Amino acid sequence: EYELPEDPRWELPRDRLVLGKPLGEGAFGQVVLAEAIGLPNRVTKVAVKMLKSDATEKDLSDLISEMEMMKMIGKHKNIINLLGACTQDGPLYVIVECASKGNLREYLQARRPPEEQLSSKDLVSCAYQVARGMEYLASKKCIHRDLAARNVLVTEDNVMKIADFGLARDIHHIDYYKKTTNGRLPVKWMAPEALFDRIYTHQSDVWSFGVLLWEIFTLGGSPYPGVPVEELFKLLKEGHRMDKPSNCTNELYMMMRDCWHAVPSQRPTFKQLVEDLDRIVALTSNQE
Ligand SMILES: */C=C\C(=O)Nc1ccccc1Nc1cc(N(CCCN2CCN(C)CC2)C(=O)Nc2c(Cl)c(OC)cc(OC)c2Cl)ncn1
Repeated sequence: EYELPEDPRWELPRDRLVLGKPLGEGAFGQVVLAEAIGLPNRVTKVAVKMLKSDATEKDLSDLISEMEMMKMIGKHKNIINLLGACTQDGPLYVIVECASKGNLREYLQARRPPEEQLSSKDLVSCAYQVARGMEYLASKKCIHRDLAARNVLVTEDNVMKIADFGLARDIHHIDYYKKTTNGRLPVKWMAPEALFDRIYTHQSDVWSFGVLLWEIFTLGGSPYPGVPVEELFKLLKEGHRMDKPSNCTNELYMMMRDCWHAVPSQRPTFKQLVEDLDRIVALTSNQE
């Protein structure tokens, strides 16, 4: 861990990083808030990923892989960008953009009606920005595999930023019954070919994006509440599709249903979703 080669254009001297509050423990790393001086005399709030106290040699390898993948993908306004690393004279820190308004599920839930209310235009605009993020990632051949409002973060200026996109495919033993911190099952966002045949593509991320649209328009609603894994598989095998949320146009509902085509080749692309959402935003009212 203290024997890592430097990548000089990314390297930040450790003493320029003021560590702050821990956000607790992830799968192979952990995240702490911090402030970074420079990136000259200016502080930027950042989030930092580092190793757990009890950390395997594979954890270290995974943390490095995620960093290097972030470098290869490059920057975009609608993703959480790599800003820096500390690789020398101490523990590995991977330093990213900090999004101050939490994840999109929380952002949306906090702005449900009885401060800050979201207009219909604001909701379509979150969708647009996520789609744009995902279009960028798709153009870099990055398949997300867990696209969901939980993995979108919102900046101080209400920008949407896709998170957690730099993970290499797990040599798949994915545990279907594992829940999120908030008690929900990630299997509920997965395309059926992903769930049943373990095939993940841009097309399967477009299915996940449809569930994300439904989350946006339910203001952080929970898909399939109270449905366990076995019953979810049966709903999918039957061709069940979630109901149209209230306060969602027929057009946005058709976009969801199109994202949820049984035939992956027949779903829209993110390129097509970006275009449609661009047109829809312009036509959607900000008056309520
Ligand atoms: C900028 C102000 C601020 O304090 N923001 C803030 C406070 C509290 C909670 C979240 C945030 N915003 C934020 C967080 C992150 N994280 C942490 C997201 C929440 N954790 C998920 C993991 N769980 C184990 C703890 C809770 C984040 O992980 N960022 C992140 C890192 Cl560190 C990363 O390292 C390589 C790679 C990615 O994505 C590729 C991300 Cl998203 N990030 C930004 N703002």
